[PDB]
Amino acid sequence: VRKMKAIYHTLNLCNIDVTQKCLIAEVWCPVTDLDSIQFALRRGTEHSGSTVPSILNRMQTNQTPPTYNKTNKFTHGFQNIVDAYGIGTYREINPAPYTVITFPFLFAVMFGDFGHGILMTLFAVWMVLRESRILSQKNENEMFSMVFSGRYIILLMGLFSIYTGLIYNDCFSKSLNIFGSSWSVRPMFTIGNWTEETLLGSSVLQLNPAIPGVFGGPYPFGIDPIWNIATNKLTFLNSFKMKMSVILGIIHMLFGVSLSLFNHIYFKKPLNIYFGFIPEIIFMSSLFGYLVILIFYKWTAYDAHSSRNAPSLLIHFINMFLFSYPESGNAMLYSGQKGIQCFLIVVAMLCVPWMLLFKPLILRHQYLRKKFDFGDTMVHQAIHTIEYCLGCISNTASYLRLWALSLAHAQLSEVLWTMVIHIGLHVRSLAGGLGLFFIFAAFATLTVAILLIMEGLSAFLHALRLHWVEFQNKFYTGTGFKFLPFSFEHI
Amino acid sequence: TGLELLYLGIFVAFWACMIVVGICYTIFDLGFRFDVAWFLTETSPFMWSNLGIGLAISLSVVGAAWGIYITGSSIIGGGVKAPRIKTKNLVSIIFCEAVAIYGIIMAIVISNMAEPFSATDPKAIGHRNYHAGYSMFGAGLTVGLSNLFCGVCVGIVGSGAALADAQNPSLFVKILIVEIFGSAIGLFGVIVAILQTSRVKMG
Amino acid sequence: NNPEYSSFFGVMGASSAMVFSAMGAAYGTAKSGTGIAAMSVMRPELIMKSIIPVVMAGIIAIYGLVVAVLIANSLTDGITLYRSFLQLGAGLSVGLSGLAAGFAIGIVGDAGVRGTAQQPRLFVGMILILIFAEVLGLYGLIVALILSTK
Amino acid sequence: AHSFALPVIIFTTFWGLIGIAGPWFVPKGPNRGVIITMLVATAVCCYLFWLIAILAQLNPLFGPQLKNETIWYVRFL
Amino acid sequence: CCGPKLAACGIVLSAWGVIMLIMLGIFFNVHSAVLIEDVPFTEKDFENGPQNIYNLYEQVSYNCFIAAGLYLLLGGFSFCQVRLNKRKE
Amino acid sequence: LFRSEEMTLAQLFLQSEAAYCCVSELEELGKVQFRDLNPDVNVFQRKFVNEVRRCEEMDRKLRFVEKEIRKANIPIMDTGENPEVPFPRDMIDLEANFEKIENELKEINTNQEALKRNFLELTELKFILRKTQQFFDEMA
Repeated sequence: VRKMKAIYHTLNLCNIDVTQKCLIAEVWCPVTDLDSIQFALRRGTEHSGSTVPSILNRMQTNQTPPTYNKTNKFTHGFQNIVDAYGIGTYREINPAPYTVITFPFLFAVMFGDFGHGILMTLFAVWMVLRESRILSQKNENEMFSMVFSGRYIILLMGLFSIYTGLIYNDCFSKSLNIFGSSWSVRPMFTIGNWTEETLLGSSVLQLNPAIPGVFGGPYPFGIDPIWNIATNKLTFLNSFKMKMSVILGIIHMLFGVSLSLFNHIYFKKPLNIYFGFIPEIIFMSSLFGYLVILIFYKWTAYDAHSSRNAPSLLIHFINMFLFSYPESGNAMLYSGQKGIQCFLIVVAMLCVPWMLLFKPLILRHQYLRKKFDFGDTMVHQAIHTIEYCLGCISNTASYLRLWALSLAHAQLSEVLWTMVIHIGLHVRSLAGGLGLFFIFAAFATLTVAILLIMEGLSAFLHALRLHWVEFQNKFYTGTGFKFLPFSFEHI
Repeated sequence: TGLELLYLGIFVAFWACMIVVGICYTIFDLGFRFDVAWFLTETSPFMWSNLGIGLAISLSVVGAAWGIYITGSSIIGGGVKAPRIKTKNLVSIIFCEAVAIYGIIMAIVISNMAEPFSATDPKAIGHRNYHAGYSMFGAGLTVGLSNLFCGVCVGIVGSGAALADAQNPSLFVKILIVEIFGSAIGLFGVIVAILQTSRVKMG
Repeated sequence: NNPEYSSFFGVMGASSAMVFSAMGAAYGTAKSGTGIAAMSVMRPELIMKSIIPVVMAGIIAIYGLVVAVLIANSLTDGITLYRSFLQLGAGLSVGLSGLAAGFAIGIVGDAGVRGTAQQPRLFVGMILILIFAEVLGLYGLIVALILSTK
Repeated sequence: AHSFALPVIIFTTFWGLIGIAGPWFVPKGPNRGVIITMLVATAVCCYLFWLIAILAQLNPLFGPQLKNETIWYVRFL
Repeated sequence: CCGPKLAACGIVLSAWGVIMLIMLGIFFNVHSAVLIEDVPFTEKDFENGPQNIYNLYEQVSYNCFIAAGLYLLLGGFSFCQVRLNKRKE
Repeated sequence: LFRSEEMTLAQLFLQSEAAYCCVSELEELGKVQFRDLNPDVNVFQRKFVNEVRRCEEMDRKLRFVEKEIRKANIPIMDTGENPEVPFPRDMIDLEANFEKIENELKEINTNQEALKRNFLELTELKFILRKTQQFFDEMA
């Protein structure tokens, strides 16, 4: 009855001619399947009649095609997360397949704790190994259905969380010492005259000694475990994570905007390419690539014994070079920086918004010399330009979000450890381990609940928001009708 | 309304006590005792600085919370009949959340100019320190209040636009300008917060 | 030179950091429990489906607890009155951030619980809005942590 | 005290191989576009993250506070 | 009742426990300088020398191995229960 | 692989009786959207309105039968050869006759339910009588 109802609905949508008993129906079919469509006519010409052909109707009026591009295997799960917006707009679509990994859904961890990544991978791998019986058996709950749809992304995000935990060198908030650790204490104290602090350091200089003497040299892979067991961990990790934030966000948004150039050159339109997106890239670069280059220059052009007069000063140049820097400044004024700054401001703030204006009126003049609603065009262009110019800064600030989750997850893991495990491991081995089973089970439950799922879900959706507000809202815009074949969805 | 009555009573009683103590002080030729200078001097500038930082981030975050809930309730109410608005309208929500971000980075910058003192007396030790502490407290209060108020405005406007979208989905683009105006007003607040603490030395 | 009554500010910073977050979590739990009770009268199968606002309030309370524990463990007898005001500011900030986050969590969780009782397809979208609430409280935590050193 | 030239060279070489190794097509069968984009993105992103971390660790302006009160304990290490 | 969910949770928790406490025991046997804060300390051992530190390191390590031992025990018990439940049908 | 997959549109010529078979075959294939061509229909110009009404009646009958079965707690296990064949016009009458026999059985069940309601009223009377047996003590 459902098949009959669909058939009669289509016939109602179809048209009936008066010249013959034939019917003409408008059909949206893929180019690849056209032959199969003809095969249907081959069934028609065999048993019921012989005069039922199909002809490609190649006109341009309306005929807004459906998307139908969502044809893929298990990776289709990725598309579903992108499918929250309904891309449409024909072949302009450039969504998941370009991103997949570099998408804000595989750097959707920023919480890799080695062990947390291995737990996620183990869960997803066990679930993928059991997917046969899982789909064969009845579903448990809608949340389980979502997890089943996402299993592939869950597993690959687990792999990336493992890698991020390795580079962060924070396994359950406890670092890992592999192939050396750099730093030392005896060279710092004997040469540095900070010796004879065996018990005096435990009586006079509590938590005092932090000085680099003859030291240096980074971890070949990640972050030294000494930074983890220290107490200035918060400041160094904060600066490092914020700078990593800036560089990652700037390169990501640059790639997102750059994809739009290809997106538009595919759809001809040379006026927009040479007048609308070149200003966007120019402004974005002149305002943010300068900050990235400054960050790298500060990282590379100094050393431990090079802080200006004061002992450390941490960074002291990251923030005082604001987005306007009117005058004065002092501090770091390396030759040419003032001129470069002024040139970037004039080319970006003063020129880019001005040339982003006009657009179709330029053609209209020629049109007016040949023999469009100016108002709506220019007002929409103006609102889009102000939206983009403010949104560059807004999304640069909003890219800072996942790093707060990173810091919070690190602190949560560290405090959970120091509050449960540190209590559970002590002296009087018999009493210290008879109840270790219960305390460690509590640790497992807490790590599963607040860290694996809760914070995991928080990061899961944070990165999707970063996708859908700034990452993918740069190259693709608009909506379109999705696919709709006769799949007999009713079983 | 009992809570409102209690708050009004406390307000009026405290203000009556203040005006009566002021008139008593000025009548009894006891003006020197009512020393505002001693209060602003012997008070530690560290309290002013830290209270400014805390308010700068806290007012921002609570204004953002006001906006996000006042718009989320509207979205969920108006999204029952049209599920498509459950995500498309989200472009007007992140504003509020991004508004809260305009606090934390700000809360960093002011906190970037905090140093210890190792001094107790107020005579010629702390003049520039006094100015720095008061200026950064003022900047923190400015950013916190402006950010909270712009967040509540943006949330209100976003709820209105979201309910507008429930009938004709083609007016969202035409109506997007009001909330970005509100966000720009918050940007003005953050800009003056930057400028206020731009040139201040602490130490 | 250690001034007296120095630990007072840090003590009430820790107390506020704990208490305000606790109150926000309690309000969120109460509002979402009322919403769940209202919704469960017609869709019994959807009870554990949307119990998550309660765990969100628990997460906010966890943020309050961790900030309070850190501040208390940083407390010493001889506070130089520069650290104590830092602790108090961080505590007040995170406490009011948790209060606001719990407020939004409770209100939006009740609304979304009613909606998902009525319209089953609305849950996931609600998720996004709800998750943003936690972020706000989260900000308090991070702005406390940087305030724990500088 | 760790040498930096050798680790950066070896990791740059390895990530460059896995990045520009797609022209060496293993399947040449199914879609083949998702896999090349995946490999290139993974290599570039992982290399960028590792380089950012190691460059941040380079030139330690301020030393960590080994406040464990066990400096005498780590002196052996 | 020995439900399948309970047995599965017990088995996975037991495996989690055995692997983690074995790696704790190994890391204590090498005496890595990361878990030093976790390791109990008494002020009278500061001047004694590293020998006492290594002795208490060995003691807490042995504690960890016996903990993993009863973890293996209850994991085996859960495995026996779930296998009996499966073979009953 | 590439995210273009050009769609393009086409016209589908048909016949009088061949249209049903061809459309059923295409629905089995299922690769076409069939954008509407006549907007001014509003069901009143649906041509096959009577067929749609028959389908609606069959759907209502099926829904009532399924609700009764679920009240009876009977499984709907129907695995195997689920897409047998699109329904021909002639066999629709026989299927409707079988459904009408099922509906007659359901009507007999409803009459039984009414008799059960009468019996439940009798049972309530019996319970009130059970109370009257003890009320003799209250009479004293």
